[PDB]
Amino acid sequence: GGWAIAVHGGAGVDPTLPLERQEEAKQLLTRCLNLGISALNSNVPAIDVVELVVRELETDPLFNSGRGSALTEKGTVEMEASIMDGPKRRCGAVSGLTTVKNPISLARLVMDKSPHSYIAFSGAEDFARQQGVEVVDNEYFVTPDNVGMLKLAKEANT
Amino acid sequence: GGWAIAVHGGAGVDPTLPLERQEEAKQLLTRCLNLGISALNSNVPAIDVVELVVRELETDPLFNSGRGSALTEKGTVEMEASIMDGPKRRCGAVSGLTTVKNPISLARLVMDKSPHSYIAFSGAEDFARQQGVEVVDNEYFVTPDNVGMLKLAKE
Amino acid sequence: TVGCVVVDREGRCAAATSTGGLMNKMTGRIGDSPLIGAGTYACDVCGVSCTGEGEAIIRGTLAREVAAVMEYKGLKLHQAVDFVIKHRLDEGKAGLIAVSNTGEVACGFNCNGMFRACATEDGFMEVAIWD
Amino acid sequence: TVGCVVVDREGRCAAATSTGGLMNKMTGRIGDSPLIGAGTYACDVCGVSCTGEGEAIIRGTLAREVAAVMEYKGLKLHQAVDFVIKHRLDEGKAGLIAVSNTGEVACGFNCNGMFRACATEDGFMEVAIWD
Ligand SMILES: [K+]
Ligand SMILES: [K+]
Ligand SMILES: [K+]
Ligand code: NA
Ligand code: NA
Ligand code: NA
Ligand code: NA
Repeated sequence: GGWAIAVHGGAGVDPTLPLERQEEAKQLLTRCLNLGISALNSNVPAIDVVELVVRELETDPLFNSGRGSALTEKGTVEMEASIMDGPKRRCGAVSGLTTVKNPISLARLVMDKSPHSYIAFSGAEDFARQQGVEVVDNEYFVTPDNVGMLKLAKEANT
Repeated sequence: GGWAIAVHGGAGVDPTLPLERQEEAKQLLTRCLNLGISALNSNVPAIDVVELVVRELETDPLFNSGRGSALTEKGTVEMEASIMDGPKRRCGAVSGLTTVKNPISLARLVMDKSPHSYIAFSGAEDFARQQGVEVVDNEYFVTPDNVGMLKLAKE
Repeated sequence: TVGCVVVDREGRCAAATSTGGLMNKMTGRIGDSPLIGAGTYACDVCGVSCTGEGEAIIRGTLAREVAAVMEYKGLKLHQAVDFVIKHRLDEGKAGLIAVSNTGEVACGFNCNGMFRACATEDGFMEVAIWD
Repeated sequence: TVGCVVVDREGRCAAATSTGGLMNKMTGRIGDSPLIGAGTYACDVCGVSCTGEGEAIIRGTLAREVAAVMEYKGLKLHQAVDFVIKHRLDEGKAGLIAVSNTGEVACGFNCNGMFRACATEDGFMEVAIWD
């Protein structure tokens, strides 16, 4: 065979999904898929392609990752991610990120540049800064829509 | 086919490990095995036995877990554990523990009492306190021996 | 949760998954997304990214399971994904996307819907939410 | 790293692993011990606890692998432990203990030593460090 790629924006979709949001989601999926296809046609390695595509999915506020992440009960964002390169089964993962613009790229750096495969919370925030990645205030990741839903989730918890 | 039990205190042991330490390690392993054997003979559930045995391993400063844990580069301790019950594949795990005396028991509580399967660092410390388990200063877990080994580790 | 799996022209597979986790979660809660073998796995023959109830994906080592079933039961990608979704998930709800080193791509899920898009070099392309 | 695996008179298997991790580790670094399927796994058929190089155990989902090789290849406990240790570690150095629901116990490791002790109701009992 030749190249193949899939992208996802999560399971658990409610069947009453508004058409308008269904269209936004397909348009985003298409954009991300095509971004990966473009890299694959340009002979970019698989490990670089999954990183570049998940970065786009992180940046767009629609799905639950990066900016647009679900909120904690405190109303803030704690993000996590993992990446794996198949040929030598190389792994990188991060949890508890609060300022890192693109969690998946920090997981990549754990894979390539740490003796460990998983770094989390304060140590992962330290590592991001040693590595010089883009970091921002947590409020950056928080969107009005998610504040709205957090409210609901809380009260629903009766 | 009857009960069965194994315990371990870690792989990769220095071949120049002295006889006295060898005996100490075997003595600890035996004490922990015997604790588990007695529980199994008393028909205690597998999930309760693994927890009680690992608690004894955590408490003893010999092996690398609980008090006697290896040290971070700052010379402090950060502990982690997981537990799994086979019949329904129920899971609990904890990382980033710095004040919780028996990490395996917090993993048990994540399994039994949390909607999540894994809680870590500050949130795990909060959870420990919500559950009322024993907590202590981090220095509690630091032993002179490990301070010395960390110094060697840093060359 | 979002993710991407890719096999390139060299037959190398990779997988990536990223998430904000569950709404209203308490600090420190870790789901399946950053856990190798649960939310993400890739090896010689496949790359897999999972999404859904963390509880089910972790206890079912779901991403590793696709690879284990390919390796040990000899199932090809599409049937291995079928097997994992059908036999490995109990009351739990999850889905996954996967590619094989031979250039196939698959998605499977046992809930109402899953946002995904898939493509192969020969020209197949699909963008789907529902069955 | 310390651990315990048990099968009880009812044939239920369980597993537990606890650690301080790697000496001189930087803060926030997470190893294989708290990762289900890597450091620790139990199911209908076995309970497993692993120890050694975190890198190798995580990437090979080693604890689940013992169970997968029993379930999917049909191997008995001792064969399955042998298979995983000899043929699913290459670079890596690790060891594991395991029980089966049929009441067997096994330990395997490919490094110099491993602190362990094993017992069965029928009277088998062993404490060891080296091979
Ligand atoms: K997103
Ligand atoms: K590494
Ligand atoms: K100990
Ligand atoms: Na986003
Ligand atoms: Na690494
Ligand atoms: Na200890
Ligand atoms: Na739980």
